[PDB]
Amino acid sequence: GYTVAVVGATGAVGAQMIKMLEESTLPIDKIRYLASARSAGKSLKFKDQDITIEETTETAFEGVDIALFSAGSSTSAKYAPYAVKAGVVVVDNTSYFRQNPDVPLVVPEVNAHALDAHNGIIACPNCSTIQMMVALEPVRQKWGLDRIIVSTYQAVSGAGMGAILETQRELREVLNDGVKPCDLHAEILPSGGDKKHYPIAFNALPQIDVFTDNDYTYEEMKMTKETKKIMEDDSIAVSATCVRIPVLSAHSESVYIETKEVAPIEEVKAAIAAFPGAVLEDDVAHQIYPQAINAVGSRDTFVGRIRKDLDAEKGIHMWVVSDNLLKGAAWNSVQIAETLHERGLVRPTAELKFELK
Amino acid sequence: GYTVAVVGATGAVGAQMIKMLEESTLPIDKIRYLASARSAGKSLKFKDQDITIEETTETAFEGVDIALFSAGSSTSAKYAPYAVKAGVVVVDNTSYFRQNPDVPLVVPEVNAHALDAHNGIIACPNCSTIQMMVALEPVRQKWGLDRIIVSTYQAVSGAGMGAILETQRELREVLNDGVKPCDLHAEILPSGGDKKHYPIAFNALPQIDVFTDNDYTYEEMKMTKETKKIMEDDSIAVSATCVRIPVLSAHSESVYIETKEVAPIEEVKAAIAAFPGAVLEDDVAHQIYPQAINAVGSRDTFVGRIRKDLDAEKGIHMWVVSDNLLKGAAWNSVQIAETLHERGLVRPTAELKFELKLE
Ligand SMILES: NC(=O)c1ccc[n+]([C@@H]2O[C@H](COP(=O)([O-])OP(=O)(O)OC[C@H]3O[C@@H](n4cnc5c(N)ncnc54)[C@H](OP(=O)(O)O)[C@@H]3O)[C@@H](O)[C@H]2O)c1
Ligand SMILES: NC(=O)c1ccc[n+]([C@@H]2O[C@H](COP(=O)([O-])OP(=O)(O)OC[C@H]3O[C@@H](n4cnc5c(N)ncnc54)[C@H](OP(=O)(O)O)[C@@H]3O)[C@@H](O)[C@H]2O)c1
Ligand SMILES: O=C(O)CCCc1cccc(C(=O)O)c1C(=O)O
Ligand SMILES: O=C(O)CCCc1cccc(C(=O)O)c1C(=O)O
Ligand code: NA
Ligand code: NA
Repeated sequence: GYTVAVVGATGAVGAQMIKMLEESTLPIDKIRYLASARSAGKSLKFKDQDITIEETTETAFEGVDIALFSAGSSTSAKYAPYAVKAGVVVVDNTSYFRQNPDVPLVVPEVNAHALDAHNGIIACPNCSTIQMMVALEPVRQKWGLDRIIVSTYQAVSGAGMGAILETQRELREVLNDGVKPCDLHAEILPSGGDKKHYPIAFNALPQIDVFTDNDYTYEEMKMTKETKKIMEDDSIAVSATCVRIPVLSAHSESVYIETKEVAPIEEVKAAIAAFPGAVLEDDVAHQIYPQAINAVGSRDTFVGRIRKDLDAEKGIHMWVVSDNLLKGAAWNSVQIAETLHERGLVRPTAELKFELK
Repeated sequence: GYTVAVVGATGAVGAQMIKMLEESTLPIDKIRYLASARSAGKSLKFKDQDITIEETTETAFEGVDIALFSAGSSTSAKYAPYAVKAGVVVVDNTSYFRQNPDVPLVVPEVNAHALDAHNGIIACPNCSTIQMMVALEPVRQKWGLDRIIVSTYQAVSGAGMGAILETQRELREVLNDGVKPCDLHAEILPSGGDKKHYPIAFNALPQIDVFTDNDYTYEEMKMTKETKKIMEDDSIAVSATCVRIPVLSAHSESVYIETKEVAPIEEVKAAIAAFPGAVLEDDVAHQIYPQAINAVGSRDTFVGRIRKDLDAEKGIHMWVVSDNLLKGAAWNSVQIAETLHERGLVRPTAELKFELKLE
């Protein structure tokens, strides 16, 4: 069996990493929980076992077979390369290594083949991107993809435990104390690292992550660049608008595509239904469509509102929802680890391709 | 001055119609508040005056110059024609008359010209459509519009007072009592008239109004059909996805357009800023963009996140926000009434062009 380390075990994603590992088939002989110095020494459960949280350091990965990193880009940048040096296979939830050509960027249902040539780090994509890939890959396979326009409806847990608590506090101030939403004080959303913070309570914030030089945010650009890498097609046109709404868990997306060939809607629905990881929830006669509150806790990605554009021959609209902490993060990561296991890819990497920092 | 009736004075739009009329320049000599049998006999303020609410009837409109209808499509269907027969000019907030070729469908900044040939009923468009037209008309004027793709983020007050109360109740049960969102009981949303109801708390519901036979909802098709009528151009391709989110007031929209000619983004920003009713809130260096919570209470429509598409030469994305009860409803209606006054258009229509529904 394996020694598995969870780096960032105490955070929003870390908690779901724990749950997904507890529910995994992976043969785990030893579990280790790693975090920052301030969590080191506390106890956290794995099933019935009490695990003592350890501080994350350059020398903490000896004996580890698989390390699941969800502690922030800076933590991955600093320590993942030392984990690889120590013989670990790293599955990284952060954005840091995603565009490195030596790093596979994987959604197992779409591009598991990219795992075979790994150099010790496999990157989990952005949550918003992952669910969109699960919905669209079965369409791309049969009729191609020319372009995507997506507008997202993103849950606050994507921004971490602090953002969840900020959202809850803000809502209670409005509902219980009668504070006007525009008068609330915020410290985290829309982006912890950016200069100004705004209320999310009763709001829709069109900013996720920080702005890039082209006036799209880094979240929007991740959707663009990660799609192209995952689907191995730089020709796919992708533009995104990423919006935070007052939902704690599960991202929803209004997705428009144009296919390369006309894709009859009944066949599109069937192709999505048949695709592993995708569940068709589409029966408008009974008001059946994907819903954030229904997706919470499920590893599947739910797709509905599927319909032809009113004018564009090859245009199709749909609604895609998944739990952003599960398929969008912890489940995608555990599924990668399970796929590595299946393929006999859990083993030390001989060549070090990642500079030690 | 005028005798003005507000039909549906007691609901979510009605409260804002009252506020907008209190703050209006319209010379009002008399106010009457009309609603259903349920509210008849109750009292409601106009400024410092107590106004007794009346049941809406066939015979309620004698002496009325202007009637603002916001009581539901059936109520407009039943009583607006009798108002017109009585000599009233009706401003109707409902969908009922919007696609009637005898009825102007007006956003005053865009197509006030359509008011001149009115036949006693002027229709206010759907709230989601109105704010989109305010944002896009200045772009259309300079560079044309070939298509629109819109995904909306709609506040619950668009579904009425009941939906507001339902949303607050649900949120309190979750936040204060620890109820799981999927265990919530809903009675109204997504659509009061439809068969099944779902929680909105911590949810996003991709259904506004009921489904039509092409699998778009009526809300989505309204954005399509109303845009084409308001802009007087059937060739504009419009497809919409309309979604309810946990916001009480102000609708937000992610709007994609393709223009006919390449529209430089800095010029687009300037054209929108310069257009009456539109305010540019677009300074990403200081994280300035429209926000529902800032839009509440303002008659203006706020536009930002303006940027070219990453691939389509003539593609532009933006973010549009307005208070759905103000520019989306009560303010657009009062602004129509003020525009009718400016143009000498508040007077009886001699020829009745609308079916009377009460034999
Ligand atoms: N805000 C604080 O002052 C504070 C205090 C204690 C803990 N934290 C951690 O950070 C989060 C605070 O809210 P959040 O929204 O930021 O959490 P979050 O994004 O949901 O989770 C961040 C996770 O990354 C870990 N992490 C952060 N820096 C690290 C480092 N240098 N080395 C190894 N692991 C690291 C955290 O462990 P740690 O828990 O050890 O940080 C935590 O498990 C907590 O979940 C908690 O995990 C923060
Ligand atoms: N332009 C837009 O986008 C827009 C936006 C929102 C609403 N609207 C229109 O306005 C309507 C009402 O919206 P709301 O949000 O104010 O709804 P609401 O909060 O539910 O209020 C409904 C109003 O309609 C009145 N009413 C109901 N049945 C009636 C009847 N048989 N006769 C006379 N009055 C009656 C109610 O009176 P009681 O209190 O006596 O029941 C109340 O004043 C909607 O159905 C829609 O057509 C348009
Ligand atoms: O808004 C959301 O739904 C969450 C986005 C996830 C996220 C949050 C902070 C930092 C990073 C990052 O590693 O850059 C990432 C990421 O791209 O995975
Ligand atoms: O819910 C929203 O945010 C927008 C829908 C407003 C609305 C609600 C019920 C009935 C009608 C209607 O008159 O059909 C209308 C309308 O189109 O004005
Ligand atoms: Na302006
Ligand atoms: Na005049």
